[PDB]
Amino acid sequence: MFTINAEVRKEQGKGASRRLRAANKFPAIIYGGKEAPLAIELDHDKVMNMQAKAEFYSEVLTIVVDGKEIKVKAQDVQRHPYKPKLQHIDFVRA
Amino acid sequence: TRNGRDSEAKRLGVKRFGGESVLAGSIIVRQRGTKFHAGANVGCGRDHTLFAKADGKVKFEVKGPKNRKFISIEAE
Amino acid sequence: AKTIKITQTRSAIGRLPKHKATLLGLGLRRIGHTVEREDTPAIRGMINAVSFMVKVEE
Amino acid sequence: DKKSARIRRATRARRKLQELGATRLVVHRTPRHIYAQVIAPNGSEVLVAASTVEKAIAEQLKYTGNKDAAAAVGKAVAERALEKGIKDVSFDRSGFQYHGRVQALADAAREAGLQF
Amino acid sequence: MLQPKRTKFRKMHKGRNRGLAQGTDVSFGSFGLKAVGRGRLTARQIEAARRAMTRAVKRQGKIWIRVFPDKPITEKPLAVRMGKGKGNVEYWVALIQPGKVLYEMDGVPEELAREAFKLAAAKLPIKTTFVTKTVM
RNA sequence: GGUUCUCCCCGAAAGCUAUUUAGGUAGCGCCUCGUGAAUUCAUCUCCGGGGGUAGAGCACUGUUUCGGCAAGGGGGUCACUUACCAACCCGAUGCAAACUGCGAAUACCGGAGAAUGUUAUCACGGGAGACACACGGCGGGUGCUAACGUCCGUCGUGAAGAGGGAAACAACCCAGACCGCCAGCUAAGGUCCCAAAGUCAUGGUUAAGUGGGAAACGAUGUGGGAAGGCCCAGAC
RNA sequence: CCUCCUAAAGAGUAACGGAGGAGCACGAAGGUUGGCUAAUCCUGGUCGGACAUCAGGAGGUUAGUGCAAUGGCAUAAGCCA
RNA sequence: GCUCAACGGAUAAAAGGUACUCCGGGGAUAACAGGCUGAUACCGCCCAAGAGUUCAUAUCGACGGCGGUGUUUGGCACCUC
RNA sequence: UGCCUGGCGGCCGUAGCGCGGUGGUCCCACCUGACCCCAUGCCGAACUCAGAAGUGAAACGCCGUAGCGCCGAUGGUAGUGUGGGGUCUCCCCAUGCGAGAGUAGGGAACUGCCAGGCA
Ligand SMILES: [Mg+2]
Ligand SMILES: [Mg+2]
Ligand SMILES: [Mg+2]
Ligand SMILES: [Mg+2]
Ligand SMILES: [Zn+2]
Repeated sequence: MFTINAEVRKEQGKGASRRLRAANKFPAIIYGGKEAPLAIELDHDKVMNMQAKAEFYSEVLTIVVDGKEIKVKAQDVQRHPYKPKLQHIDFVRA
Repeated sequence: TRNGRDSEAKRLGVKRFGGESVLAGSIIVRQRGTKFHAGANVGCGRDHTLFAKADGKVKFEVKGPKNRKFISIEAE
Repeated sequence: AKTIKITQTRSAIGRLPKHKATLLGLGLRRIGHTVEREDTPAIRGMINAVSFMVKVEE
Repeated sequence: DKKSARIRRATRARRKLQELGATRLVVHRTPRHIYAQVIAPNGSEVLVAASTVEKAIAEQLKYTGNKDAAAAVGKAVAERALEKGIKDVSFDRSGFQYHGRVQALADAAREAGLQF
Repeated sequence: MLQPKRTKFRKMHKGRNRGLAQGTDVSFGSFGLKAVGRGRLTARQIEAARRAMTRAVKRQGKIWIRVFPDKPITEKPLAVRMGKGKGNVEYWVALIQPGKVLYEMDGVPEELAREAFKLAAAKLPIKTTFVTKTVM
């Protein structure tokens, strides 16, 4: 039911990761199944409002990226240490 | 309580690293216990000092079922 | 290899001894010394160490 | 345990011959039979093997394992060793005492002319 | 007063307060008090801030302390020259990093949690903020 | 305490060890000069290495919070139990220079290779000086995560370097002065005057002279961003 | 004079920095050969309990090593002849 | 055969006073003072259980927290022997 | 060449433990007997001798099972060399290298010589 707009990452490492967090973004990943893992960048303010409800961690998540709807599930979330922000969210294809 | 003593620091550690060609009789690693174990062409001294018994290069291996470290010498 | 050019930008006074030895291996002596070098990864690794203070022209 | 106490007893004598690079003669003792193998110093291959479960030896024996059988198979390994010529093998007692069939298999091979 | 009952050695070096915290999420209750700034919490500060909230959250619910000092600080007294060995142990401190959950509380309303954690933030020498338990 | 003419080239150290030694002196490192020596040494790339520090974790060595299960002990009993205290074990959660079931960055050691450098390297010989170091960045011990405080490691400058900038200000930043010229381009740093250069262009902020010293904490100051409640059955 | 940490993942590295310990013991506690495997806990039980000694089971070096501490030790460097 | 233990060990053999003092120095090292620093001291502020008949802030203020002045006791030995 | 078993290895937990099932012609294991060769710091348990009545129990070998141990990414985080900067007890930016823990998942080993049995 939850639809999240996403884009594929063009770089990797903590260098590109800190540049996204200074530009109202945060990286993520989508893994699981027989498919290869895909590097995913996400808008920070959009996910932060959605994660406040308990249905964001229980129900099946839908992600529209590159003209493709992949049904996933939230597996693990990394949060900022002291600010109420997000760092990295794990996704399992289910 | 009445502290302030320290001994002379004994010059331990690895003296001949891996890949180095050593002579027969040279000291590879000075040590107290068997941090390193004797292997191929390597003799163990009285104070557990591992020395060379043949001319060749130093080769470090981790063998045995107890996952212990060894020193071997391959022929150059 | 093909020829590139390395020109020193800043001085070598406040540098580390590794950065001073890097400029001696690159043959740089003063600011504005333009000299030709080859584009091997050994020379390119010397450029990567002092990239804050050299100018390179491919 | 019965078997594992035999293995840890021999282990000091096993790895000592590994440090010298010599060819060892191990023995396996059984209430039924007895074994003896000449092993290369790498330890992953043998060169001379002759036992009492082979029918060539058991025909001349009243019972498959005793002091008379260890004298027979001790010679039998030693005669096959002289045909190969390993010539100063080492003796591995393999966790047993040097009193009975282990001694009988060794002294029989000493009589044939092997250097141990 | 929160202090170790027995240590292997009496004294300890000064150390530093570098790095990030590891006490990120509340894992005992539903409400927490997370440190924002950087510094040290002495033994008196942890004891006083526990007394500061407990007055207003009367005897129901449950309060956890997620930290423990485990670090002594020695002092050299007045009119004493430098040297003569290290001084005597006076008080215990805790190395606190930005992001450490310090004080937790469960079984209280959310409006009551905002009051008591505000009353305990003044006793702490570093800035704090209010957090709430997020699942997973 | 003082040591008197000139010019050129190179150029320290304030460390270790030992000392009735601690402001002294000796050896060594470092300086100069001379002979001799291997392609020696330095830098980077790849290869061969050893790590247990930063971090992280709580299997171990210590510590600490909660819950569950509970031998035992106390009490009640005409063999059991109670509103009692509680080890070990199990789950969850921390902390530690003298904890490590884990683990870097680089640094260091060795080998090969190109480029570069006036042998920058080692051996030996002649002559030393020095062994009071300072501050700054970083890693620490100590001290109050006070000191233009002290003691180390490492790097830089000063010492032994002027010049430009930080108003002035050895140690900060830029930059190592062969000499002359009323040439130009620039570095850090600046462009309204003192005082050389934009009263430059564009998009904003601030109205306090903030800028142009200073914290916890307090406030319908204002700019920017996201999420809600109510309302053309007339909302505030 | 010795051990650990300070010591910043080689060595080296200070202070009236943090914790201890040594001026020996030993003819076996040495050498060699042959053997042997603890700590803790459960259950059982003439004297017998908290322990005297055992049996099996759980457990697999947390035991031990003439002593300070670290690094070692099962092939035992531990233990016995 | 040396606790030459001050242990790289000035003699086989060694305790004190000097305010009657003296010389050679030193701000390389103290006392007066400056300066650095602000633990302490002084002063101010934040949170507000409690005192104030009831009632925190009229007057006060615990447990704790953040600064200012350089003002006491100091710390340091940077100027001066 | 297959199946099964023994010996010595390579390797050192993706090779272990627990649970479930199974193997006796050969093999191995227990077992039988022991005055004796010898052995016990007491003891035929071990050691060791002489035998084969009995048996797949204990142990061992194999198969099956993901309760546990273990192996273990991708991405992200912590840290850091060099350079630069800030509100400089600390942290950020440029670039280089990349954790630990945890997750997805992998996993009931693999392999060499030789001997015996069966087909
Ligand atoms: Mg970076
Ligand atoms: Mg028997
Ligand atoms: Mg069975
Ligand atoms: Mg990992
Ligand atoms: Zn009032």
